[PDB]
Amino acid sequence: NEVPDYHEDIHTYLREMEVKCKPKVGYMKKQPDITNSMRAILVDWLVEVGEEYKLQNETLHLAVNYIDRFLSSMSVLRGKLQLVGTAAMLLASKFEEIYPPEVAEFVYITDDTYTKKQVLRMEHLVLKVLTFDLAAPTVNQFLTQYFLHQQPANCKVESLAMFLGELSLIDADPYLKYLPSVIAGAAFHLALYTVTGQSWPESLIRKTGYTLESLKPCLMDLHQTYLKAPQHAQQSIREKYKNSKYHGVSLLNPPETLNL
Amino acid sequence: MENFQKVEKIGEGTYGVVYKARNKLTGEVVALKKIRLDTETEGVPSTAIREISLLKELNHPNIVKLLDVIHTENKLYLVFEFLHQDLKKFMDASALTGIPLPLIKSYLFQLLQGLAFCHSHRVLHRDLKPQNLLINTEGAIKLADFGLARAFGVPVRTYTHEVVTLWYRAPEILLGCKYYSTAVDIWSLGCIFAEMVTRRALFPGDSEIDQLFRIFRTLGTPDEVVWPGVTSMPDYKPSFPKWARQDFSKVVPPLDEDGRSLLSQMLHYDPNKRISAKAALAHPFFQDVTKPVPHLRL
Ligand SMILES: Nc1ncnc2c1ncn2[C@@H]1O[C@H](COP(=O)(O)OP(=O)(O)OP(=O)(O)O)[C@@H](O)[C@H]1O
Repeated sequence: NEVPDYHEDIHTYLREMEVKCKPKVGYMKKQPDITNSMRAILVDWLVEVGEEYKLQNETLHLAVNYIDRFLSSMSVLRGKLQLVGTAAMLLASKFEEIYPPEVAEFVYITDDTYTKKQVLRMEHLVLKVLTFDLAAPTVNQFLTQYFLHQQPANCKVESLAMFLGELSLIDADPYLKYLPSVIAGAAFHLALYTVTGQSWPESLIRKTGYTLESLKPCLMDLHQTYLKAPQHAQQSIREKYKNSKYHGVSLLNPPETLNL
Repeated sequence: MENFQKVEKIGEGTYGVVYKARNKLTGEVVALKKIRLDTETEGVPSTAIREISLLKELNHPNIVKLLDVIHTENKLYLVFEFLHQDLKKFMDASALTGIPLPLIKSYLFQLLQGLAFCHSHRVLHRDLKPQNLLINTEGAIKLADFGLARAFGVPVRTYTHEVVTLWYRAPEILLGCKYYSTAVDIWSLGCIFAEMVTRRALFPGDSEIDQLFRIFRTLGTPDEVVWPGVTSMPDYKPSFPKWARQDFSKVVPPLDEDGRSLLSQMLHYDPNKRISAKAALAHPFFQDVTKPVPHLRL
């Protein structure tokens, strides 16, 4: 980790993998039973699940990526949408967690709507469909890369950027059309601006090649999501980010203008 | 699995066994790692999940190749390129005659290349020990055993069930650090370099306190001037004996002034200050590296 020698290299490699892990932006139009809203309810529930099991934020992001990729190429009936969500969470825990929760927990959290074997087989199916390509780049990962450019570090800014980035997971609605490095660039500038009133650093511009102009389109969207947040049908994330652990940033008032 | 002819068991594992095998259609020689599969209470093991997904992004001459994964019912096989032996047995084999200095420099050089490759693709090996390094009659050495590997695009946390064998364990881990870093991997390598050079393990501790003590007796007890932060670490004790750093000239007698320099930098206490594989490759120690072939007693 902490030896500057590879920061660039790692960033560059992540920018490449991100393009290749990409799921179909428009897969939901082509999906029979399930809908963007069904998805929102699923991701929101996964947030709870994470909370309930004390899993990392990275386990959540990964799991979501596995879901949107699995869904860009397998028709799933709304009543199996949760089996897919659960296997994705189990897989992301196995990859990311120090030691994951037992399948038992996963079958349990479903109020037993599914069996252990259904959970395992779906696990085999997801692995096949994703072709063991589980080490995907995430918003979290890009945020981490960016936080290293803070003059100086601010843990309140971080919490906020983590909040906005996490909110993007709920809405395929507008989100599926942006690269993780982008939603991350926007979450970072919004959070930073809201908290310290400062903007997307010139060092991040040179590092990523993104200009505030570039992030504008995503910026406008993230912002409207932030504003509309208390009204959103899904609340798990807002409730989670109003804890001391996150400097209660979800209660932090969003600017009414990006003064962009 | 029907296109494989099992030749001979070449190993065991906590979750598997390794056989040498031959592809009956292509004749390609391979290593098959089998995994039974808890198709009820576990599913694909976490070790397998991480080894597969990470190894598959790491194609490099100095990293053992994962050729295929034959996933099925309640059996998972990993298919790998095959190498003759590991550095542990080679090293034993060479006690007496010793491993020629130019071959040691070649081995170090190649391991650093595989490692730098891993590091810049955000993968920490975390289990670098002589038996996890494979060699061939041609003079190549490759990183192997990614069973403890972890992607670090987001900080890797230290866990007491996932850690190198003691002798190759970094001081920070021993002192209770929270996160792993590339540095831990460079430490293992420094230790291995000294072992090849001397024919004796560098710090062969009996326990964690014994391990730390052996490191201290050699490198000196770390202070705040040396490793700003030590005194505050979780398993640091003010009661620790205060020892002094010895002459590397006395630690690794056969190494020249250049080889000693690289070594002290790979053994640096401050993980933020320990040399990186990427940087070590620049070291003047390699300005004449060559690619000798080993005498394997296969
Ligand atoms: N590509 C390979 N070519 C030849 N032999 C190999 C290859 N990969 C592994 N082996 C052999 O399999 C042996 C033993 O099994 P295993 O891989 O489980 O390694 P190990 O270090 O013994 O680790 P552990 O038992 O902790 O899993 C290794 O020591 C090695 O010699």
